[PDB]
Amino acid sequence: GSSGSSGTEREKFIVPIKARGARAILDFPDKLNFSTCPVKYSTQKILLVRNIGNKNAVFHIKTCRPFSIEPAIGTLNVGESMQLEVEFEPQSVGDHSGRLIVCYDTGEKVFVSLYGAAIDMN
Repeated sequence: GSSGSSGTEREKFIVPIKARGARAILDFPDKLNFSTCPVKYSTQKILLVRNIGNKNAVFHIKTCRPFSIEPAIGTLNVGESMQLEVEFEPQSVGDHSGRLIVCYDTGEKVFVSLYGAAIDMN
């Protein structure tokens, strides 16, 4: 009971009948698709983000190697964009997939699947 959850598929949350005031929201893709990259060598990519919310949004991403990005945290303002760098070096050859869990100041969470098929090309 206390500890032990069977497991349920994630469901896109939805706002109630009405919701006003002040809220922060960013623009993030469903997942990061990394084309055929080198296994040993490290891979990187740029992810643009434009503050869509109404007030200052504060997101804090957390990840670990081989998945690592920066700035792990930042503050975007409504009516502006930014660029986030994501570093990922698949030390092992094969298919690597993960998930970027973002943390908001208000108390929200995000899910962004990761990818980066590595090959022994070298």
